Amino acid sequence: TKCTLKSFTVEKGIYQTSNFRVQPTESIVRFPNITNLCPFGEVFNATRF
Amino acid sequence: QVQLLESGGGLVQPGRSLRLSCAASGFTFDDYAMHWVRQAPGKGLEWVSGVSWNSGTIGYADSVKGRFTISRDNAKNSLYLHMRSLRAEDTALYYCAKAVEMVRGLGADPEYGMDV
Repeated sequence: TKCTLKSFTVEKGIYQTSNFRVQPTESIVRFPNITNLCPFGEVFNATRF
Repeated sequence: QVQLLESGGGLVQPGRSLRLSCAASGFTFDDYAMHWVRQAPGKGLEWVSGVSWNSGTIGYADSVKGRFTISRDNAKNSLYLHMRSLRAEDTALYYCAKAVEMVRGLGADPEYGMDV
């Protein structure tokens, strides 16, 4: 308040001072089921070439 | 329909190299195994070789292992088997067959139950 009113003497009353603001804790990402599965058995996990 | 056209042999004097070709249809080439199985006229069938979805060839028969060389042309659905020193044991009807089993027949490629 002293640096808001720019004074070293503050009289009885009520003075808005600042802005209370909550912060975000963590991030969240979502997307439906994969359904993009690959047959690595053909591509990578192959026994006999 | 299905009609597998294999050829490449004929008036072949022994001691020369060729490339027998089988063309196949009715399926997907680079995901099904085409197998060479020989059968001489008057003689029973005998397995030669194979090629799979991963081009997974395996081997050749009793006394022919090594002289043959198996290669595939996946796009135009062609199978070329190299012919070296074709004699009375090495000459036959080089049937090309397809196994019914799908991917990962288990580890081995689909090579059993080839009724077509």
